[PDB]
Amino acid sequence: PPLDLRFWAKERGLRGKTYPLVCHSLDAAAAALVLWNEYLSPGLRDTIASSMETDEEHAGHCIAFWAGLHDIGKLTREFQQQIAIDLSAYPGEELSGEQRSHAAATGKWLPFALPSLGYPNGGLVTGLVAQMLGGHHGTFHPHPSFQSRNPLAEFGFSSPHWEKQRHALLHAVFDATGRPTPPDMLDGPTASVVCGLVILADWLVSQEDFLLERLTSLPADGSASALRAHFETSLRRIPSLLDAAGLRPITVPPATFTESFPHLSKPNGLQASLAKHLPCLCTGPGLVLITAPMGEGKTEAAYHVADLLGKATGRPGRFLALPTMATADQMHTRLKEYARYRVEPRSSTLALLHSMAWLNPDYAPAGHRDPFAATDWLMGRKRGLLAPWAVGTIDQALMAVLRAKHNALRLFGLAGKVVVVDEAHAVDPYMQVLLEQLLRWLGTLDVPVVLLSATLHHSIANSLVKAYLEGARGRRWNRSEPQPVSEVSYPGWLHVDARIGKVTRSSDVDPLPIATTPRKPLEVRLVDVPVKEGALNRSTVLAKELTPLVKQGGCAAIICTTVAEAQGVYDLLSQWFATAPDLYLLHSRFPNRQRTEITATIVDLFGKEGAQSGRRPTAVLVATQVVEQSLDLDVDLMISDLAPVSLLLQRAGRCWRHEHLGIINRPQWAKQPELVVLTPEQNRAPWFPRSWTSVYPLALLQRTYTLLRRRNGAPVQIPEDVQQLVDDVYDDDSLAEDLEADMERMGEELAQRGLARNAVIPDPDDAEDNLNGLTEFSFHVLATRFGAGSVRVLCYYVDTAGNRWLDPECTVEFPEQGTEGRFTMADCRDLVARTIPVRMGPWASQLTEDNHPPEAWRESFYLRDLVLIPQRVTDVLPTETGGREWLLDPCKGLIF
DNA sequence: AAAAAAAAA
Ligand SMILES: Nc1ncnc2c1ncn2[C@@H]1O[C@H](COP(=O)(O)OP(=O)(O)O)[C@@H](O)[C@H]1O
Ligand SMILES: [Fe+3]
Ligand SMILES: [Fe+3]
Repeated sequence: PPLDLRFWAKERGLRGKTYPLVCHSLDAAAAALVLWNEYLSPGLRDTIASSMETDEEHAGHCIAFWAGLHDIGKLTREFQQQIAIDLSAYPGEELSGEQRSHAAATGKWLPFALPSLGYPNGGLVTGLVAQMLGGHHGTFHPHPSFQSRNPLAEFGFSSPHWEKQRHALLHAVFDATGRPTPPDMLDGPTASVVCGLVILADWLVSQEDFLLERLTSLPADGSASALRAHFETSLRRIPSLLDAAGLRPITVPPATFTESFPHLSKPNGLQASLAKHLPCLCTGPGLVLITAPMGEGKTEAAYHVADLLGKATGRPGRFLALPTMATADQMHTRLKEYARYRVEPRSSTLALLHSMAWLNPDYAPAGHRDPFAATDWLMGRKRGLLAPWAVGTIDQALMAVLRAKHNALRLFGLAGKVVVVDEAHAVDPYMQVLLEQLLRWLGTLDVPVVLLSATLHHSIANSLVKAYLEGARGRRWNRSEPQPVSEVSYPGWLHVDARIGKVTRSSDVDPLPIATTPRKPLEVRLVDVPVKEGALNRSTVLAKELTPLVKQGGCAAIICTTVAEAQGVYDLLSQWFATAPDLYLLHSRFPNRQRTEITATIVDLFGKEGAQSGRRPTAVLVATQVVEQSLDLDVDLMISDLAPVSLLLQRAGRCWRHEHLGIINRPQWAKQPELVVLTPEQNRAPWFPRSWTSVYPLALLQRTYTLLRRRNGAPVQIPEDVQQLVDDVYDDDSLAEDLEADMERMGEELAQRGLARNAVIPDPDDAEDNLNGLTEFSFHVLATRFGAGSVRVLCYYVDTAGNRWLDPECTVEFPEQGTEGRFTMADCRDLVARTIPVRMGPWASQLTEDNHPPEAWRESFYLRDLVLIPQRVTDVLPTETGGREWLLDPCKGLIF
């Protein structure tokens, strides 16, 4: 029966016109084909065509054929009747009131029409193709279950008339795609990644511009003549669409390490070691774990190893995962220069992928595009990982393995990339489970991985590589099977072949250790300090300790476990200084603009471009664990509250950071690089402040103390002594005298891994014949990090009236509306820059309408969710809101 | 009581 064009697919935005369901259907199939040929990484084409066991060309047309059937579920009454249309020729199929999504209908119709063109009736390939297509709106569904010998009728397709028109369309796209035969195999994971492509296809050809243009040249009628024509047209128009979006590949020439970094005279031990023994190893899918100190060129080493594996795997894409928005920003710059130098583009964007990317001027847009420039299309919402190259927060990749809508899109996203995750030592137990499940899915999808780290506990390292190997190899780990990683070297690198699972430790090919920057050992000195009312009266020990610095000069940092304590020290220091030397305070609770300003002048004093510029003073910094995030600091003395060793040794890396540059003059009192470790005095298991034991688990603080004491003042040889300690704090059980504290720590840790497992998509082998796990969830949006999270507040000022102001000075009004009534992005940036990150608590509950944003604001993404904290000013008082009193000190940051 | 991230077709 010749097909009827009265059935539609798109109505909206077309101004009283309709686009025919076939014209969409063909477009989507046209789109997938081009995507298959010009977007998909070559290696990935291979991976997919492998799974179906057929040539790429055949696999190409299959997928295209499948893309054509995506919106077939629209050819029902429930859907068609949404707008005016004449169905007088189509009696039957009267509304059931199920109100079933067209996508759901596609998955329900396909398993029973498909075999009419050779697919195995009740067969897995058919089962998967239908399920996968039925999920083209970011939600899979269960396989159709039925109790009769006429499932088609059982599922509501009961009319000869209607059933004839679905079949017409089944055959129209079959034909236009040149009748491809059914593949013999198809696995869950492959199918998911294909679903992503199919989704990119539909989206691409759904843009209002592209539609309007096809509305001009609609087909005259439903002939194979007319439909063959329509397809082949859209076919030509699609590679355009790729450019507008910036989805064109960024392929990059092979190169040795020095061809790739010509500005580098003397590559270091790590880079030489990697560049030398790696290419021979890198012969396809694998993972590589570099674990090395800071100031060793891990970055260029990464790009290099990435560059090898990329070529080995037919995968020119890149995702770099960073721990923070900031470091993702910085790296996004570096990787872009790297791109410019390295490639001979301008239709390929190097995306930046985190939640504050819009509010960055130099990324976002405000034909002749600048190379690697962002594109409107890629600027949201679930699209980022579709950028050919991208760097972002690690949180962006972890979303792929969380059970949420459209995760198949992001899985597709990554499947052609070479993924690189920096700072793995940074990932807590909850996150580490998401990472393991991602690794497992990247493993099975033939995507190579580079992991970079500073010291890593062997257990984590093992767990991560095991995860990647599990994914690579099809089956999970035996109880009997030996562990893949029993020891880690710092410095060290390690390679893992997917194909045979062989692991090559760096030491295996070279008995010498990898040369790092030589450096003096670190004096670590434990110091008792009197408790006063369950707190730390540091008043004295600061005297004793800071005195040389006040006389002869230098630079030193005090790191306190909480922000409260952080502020009190700066106060206590301040009084003292009434009676050069400078004083600074850093932590989370500062307005953005202010934090970005402090940090800039803090690194400029204590960092490196200060020392080279001789701007480095003759000075104290107080901070919390912001110091553990990347800050170019070099202090002479460091004093920290006891924290876990890994975090102490982390912290301590700021001691004499740049001694290896000749250009530095340590004051005479500074005999050796030193970290002073404050711990309270006691009176049979070590006690610590409640304040401390709520941020770090109690036992671990014990185990660190216990372990530090055991050394008797001994310095820490760096890096010979480090990894040892990191391993040991968790491994040597004799280090925990409090079995109740050590057991809770374990329970708390089990609790974090547990929530995670609840939160992540299936193992690939659990998903082999069934994709529904990927999107299934019951009883809100799943998190990539454990905890009650954080909210952004913004302080406003009330005079004796009270009128709303944005400064204590009450000259800049509180903008109730914004510069066309609505807010420009630049308005938002102004507002957001004022804001402060504040951890969720009980206070969140007890809010009022005067803590909620005005009504204009609600219409702005970045603004709707701000909480407002009033500040009472008279001719600025602490102000109750939530249940406590908030004062935003300008020198000390937010207080409560 | 740290720090950290986090509308589509
Ligand atoms: N031989 C080298 N290998 C790698 N980086 C080098 C080398 N010589 C100089 N550099 C530069 O010195 C800086 C060292 O920083 P890097 O070690 O990558 O990170 P961090 O300094 O944060 O540990 C980088 O800018 C790198 O570009
Ligand atoms: Fe649809
Ligand atoms: Fe569609």
